[PDB]
Amino acid sequence: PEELQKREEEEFNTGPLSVLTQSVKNNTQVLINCRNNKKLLGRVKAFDRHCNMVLENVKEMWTEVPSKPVNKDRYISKMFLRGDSVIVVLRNPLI
Amino acid sequence: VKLTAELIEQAAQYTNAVRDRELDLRGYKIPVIENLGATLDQFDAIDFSDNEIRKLDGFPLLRRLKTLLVNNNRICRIGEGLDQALPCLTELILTNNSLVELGDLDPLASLKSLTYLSILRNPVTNKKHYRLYVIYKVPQVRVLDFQKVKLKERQEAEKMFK
Amino acid sequence: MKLVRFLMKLSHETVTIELKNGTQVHGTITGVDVSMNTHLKAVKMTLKNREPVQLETLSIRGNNIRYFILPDSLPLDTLL
Amino acid sequence: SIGVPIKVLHEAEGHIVTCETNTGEVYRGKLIEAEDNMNCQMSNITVTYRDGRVAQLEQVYIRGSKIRFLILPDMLKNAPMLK
Amino acid sequence: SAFDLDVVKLTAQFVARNGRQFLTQLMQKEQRNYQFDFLRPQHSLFNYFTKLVEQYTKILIPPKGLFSKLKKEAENPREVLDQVCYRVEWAKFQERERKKEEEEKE
Amino acid sequence: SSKMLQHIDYRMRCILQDGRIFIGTFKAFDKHMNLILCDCDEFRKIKPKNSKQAEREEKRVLGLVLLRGENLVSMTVEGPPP
Amino acid sequence: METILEQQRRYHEEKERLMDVMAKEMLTKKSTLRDQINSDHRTRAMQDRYMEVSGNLRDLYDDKDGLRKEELNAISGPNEFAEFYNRLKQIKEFHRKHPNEICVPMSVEFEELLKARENPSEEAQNLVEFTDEEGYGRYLDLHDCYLKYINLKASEKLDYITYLSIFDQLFDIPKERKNAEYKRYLEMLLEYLQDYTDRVKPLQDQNELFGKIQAEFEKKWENGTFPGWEERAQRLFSTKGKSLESLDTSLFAKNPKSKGTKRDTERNKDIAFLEAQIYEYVEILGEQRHLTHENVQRKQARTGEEREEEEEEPYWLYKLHGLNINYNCEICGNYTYRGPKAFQRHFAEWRHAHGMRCLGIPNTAHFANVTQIEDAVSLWAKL
Amino acid sequence: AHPPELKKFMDKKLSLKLNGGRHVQGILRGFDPFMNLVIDECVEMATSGQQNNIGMVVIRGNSIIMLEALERV
RNA sequence: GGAUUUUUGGAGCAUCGACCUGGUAUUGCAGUACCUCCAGGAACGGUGC
Repeated sequence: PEELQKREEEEFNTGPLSVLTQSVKNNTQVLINCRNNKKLLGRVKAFDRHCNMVLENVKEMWTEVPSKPVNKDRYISKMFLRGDSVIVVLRNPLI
Repeated sequence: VKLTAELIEQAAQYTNAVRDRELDLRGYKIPVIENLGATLDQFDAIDFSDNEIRKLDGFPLLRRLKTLLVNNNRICRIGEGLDQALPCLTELILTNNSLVELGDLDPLASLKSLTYLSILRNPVTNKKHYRLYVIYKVPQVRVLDFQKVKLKERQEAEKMFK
Repeated sequence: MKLVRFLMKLSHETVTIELKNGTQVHGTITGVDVSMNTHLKAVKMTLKNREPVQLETLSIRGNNIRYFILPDSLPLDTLL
Repeated sequence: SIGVPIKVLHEAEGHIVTCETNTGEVYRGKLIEAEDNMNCQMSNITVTYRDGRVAQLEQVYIRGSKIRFLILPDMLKNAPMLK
Repeated sequence: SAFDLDVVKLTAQFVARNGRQFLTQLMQKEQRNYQFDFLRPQHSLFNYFTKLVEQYTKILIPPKGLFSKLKKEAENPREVLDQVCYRVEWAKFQERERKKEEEEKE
Repeated sequence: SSKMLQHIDYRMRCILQDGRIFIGTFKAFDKHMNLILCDCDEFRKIKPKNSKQAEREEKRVLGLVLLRGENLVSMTVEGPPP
Repeated sequence: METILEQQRRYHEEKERLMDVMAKEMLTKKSTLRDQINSDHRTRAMQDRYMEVSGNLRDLYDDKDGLRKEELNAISGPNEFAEFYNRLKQIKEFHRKHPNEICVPMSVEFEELLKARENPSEEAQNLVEFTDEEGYGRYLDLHDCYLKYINLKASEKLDYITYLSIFDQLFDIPKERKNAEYKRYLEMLLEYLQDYTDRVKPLQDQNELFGKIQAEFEKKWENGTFPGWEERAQRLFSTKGKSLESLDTSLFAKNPKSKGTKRDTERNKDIAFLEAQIYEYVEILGEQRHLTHENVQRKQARTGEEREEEEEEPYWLYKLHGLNINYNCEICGNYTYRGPKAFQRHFAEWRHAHGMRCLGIPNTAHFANVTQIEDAVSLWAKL
Repeated sequence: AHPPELKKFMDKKLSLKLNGGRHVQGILRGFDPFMNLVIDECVEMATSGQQNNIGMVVIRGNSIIMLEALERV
């Protein structure tokens, strides 16, 4: 109810996903690692307790060996990602 | 009565005794086989018993088919483009046919994956050196008319018609 | 709030669900459940290093899906 | 409640079934008792060990977490639960 | 009615190659004991057959494809669209004339 | 909704997690994405492992198959109920 | 066969029916853009079929020039016509009428009230050639092209409005280098856009427009189409200026301009042709690009609910009364009755009186419960 | 949360098959609702011919795939 | 609806199935993991490491 929603808001503001709440605070891009070694850089529009994310203007980069592997990347406008494949989420990326 | 997609859709398709998907078309008297592409490659054996097909031709591209039953028919001529339509054919049942010439089995060597053949109850077996010519034509067949091939039969096939 | 309720309110949308084992099915999503089961129609499915086949209907599970790709003309403010 | 494939697997007890493990092992034997969580206890089981080596084990018990598939006999094909 | 239509088409094909109005290949056939009731204007189907020879004379024009080749109808979609627009305008003018005649009758 | 029950008793092919495909008459389902496939046939692709070898698919019929939801990935319709 | 007489008349009748169908389609009013696009596609298909029929009829004139001497001969004739009448003297036991000689092409070139599509164009669909974001020619989809440009530029400092402003230029300085790989995208973004020229106008001649574009590219764009007041003459391939027209004519056959560079007229001719086609498509469809930009601005300026609203657009009564009970009346042609009271009511009716009037028995009260004709005849003969 | 039917396998010498090709044998002394087993006199046999005695082992239910009873049970 | 059995993720060797020769016993009524044994040639294929 309302108390459970307040407890969920407190756990989202003070818990482990608060940096993800930073993606809902200043609309900053976050770096999410996937199980298929595909790093997605982009802000999170909506999140949940199971780390399911809604990303906007995401850039997904990975390493594909054809020799030396190349950094083939793609750009998705809007995307959804399940929390089961999320490995590591970094709030402030380097570049 | 001609064969169409309605007779194939209304036919019974189930599991045969060889643990394969078979559709029964017995008692149809189809003079020509056509429009067989409606099965969507979901069958491995097609029975065509009690039919009036004069020539076994007009077969669409089916890769899942592995057994052909054309027994009790009136097939006098054989088609040539059968290997390009059934690449995974393994069993061929051409019993009770109207094959008279030895050349009618000449496109039958086009199937590379064929191993079982049945040409019983035919006038083409009535001529001399029929099994030797069938062994010399298609060496990939292992069972011809419910009989396994032999090394002496292969030697007699390679020695003859040199 | 859970993200399954936002995905459940989607019908006749041409999305692209990328599965876990290198599979990607692009099609019109016709049904979504609370367990993220996606039932779509007129789908083009491309597996890992394979040719894209076409299916009239498909039913992918929730645990087998890895990521989703929504169209650009899809507001996220009204779905949340 | 109870699932309909779970009820079909519970009705398949007492007959010769064949379960498939996650490592590729196929064990065919008489299913003595089944559980709601796909726990299959089988007697006179024949293991393949994902290499074709069929050995004969007695009173085997495979959990539902590694059970990928379970080949039920065709005699339960006319069950009223499947309709 | 296929045999009567084929006989009418054969009569329209044979009558159109005549060099005169009464010196045709069907006038001598009437005197040659070949019964053809569609030659007289008392039958309604002759009103179709007089159209059919009118089609056969339409197969006798020099732009009909005997000694010339049509280029505007065969290689210009804009000319066909302009002809369709002119036909639609003629149909609208005929409908307006019919409405004016109905208003005058009223 | 009941989208999963609309494709019941039809010839459907379900893709496994290991890459195999089980084609059969899906008679019964549950909340755990289990499947009861009557007269099921499993097809598994084999690697060519050479430069000129082609890719084949070994197909084996099992009959009634009770497939758990942990191995099922996606299911598609292939044929009408016979 | 009468190829000169019957086949040419049949082709002319088919062309006249196609022209009448096109005039009936053009005379009818339109209410929606999708229905108008479907009608234009059906008219383009009918025009292509009429052009194919005219091309087939225009080639049937080789034997006609040899057979005109035999056809024009009035001394010969009716003996061959007598042989044709003897050959047309076949079995007339085929009792079947065929009114579909001219009625079937008339009905094939028409539509139904439930679905406004012709019989050859019954399988055509507007959803198989255009996307939902396009609106059947109302707008152009540029999200994938913007994503490809953002992937090629490798920078996130370019939005959709910046991409539209970069694509709005026709003859200005480019955003990237002409020798880079972005031109490989610029062909592909042209490859849909020229297809939009096939999409937004199916009734226009695409081959004549392509020939005019090729003539403008060969005769004008390759010959200095942009004169100035290095600024006097600019080359699209070499990307370099020229002092005079004589120097440009002398450098047009030069070795670095032919095949001796990475942007010469040998390898980079297709990229320049694709750029010229993209410029012509942007100049021809600038109103559609402005409408797409206005729609993108309206979608960006709206809230969530406004964007969602924009994207969303009895056995007991039959058992108690004695019904469903079979009763046979042999007088009225062995008719059936589903009730005893219904049979008693239909006995004193017009149908039973008409059935009894054929046998000659008068309608009286003595033959009320009479069913068999042999009993009614004896009852009539007894009185 | 129903416990498995491991009452017949209690106090009997069996051999389990863990994930990754591991194999151990011993006497099952108890059972858990999460299929966790306790094995006394447990000997694990790797790919080599040698077998290492463990004494008392506790195996989780998420790794055990099958268990063959070496006794009559 | 997020904590081990289903749904918010462990991501050249061994073995079996075939192909072809020889000799050998069983002639037998049933709803099936596989079925007589020995010797010989193979330039056949599936799974894991």
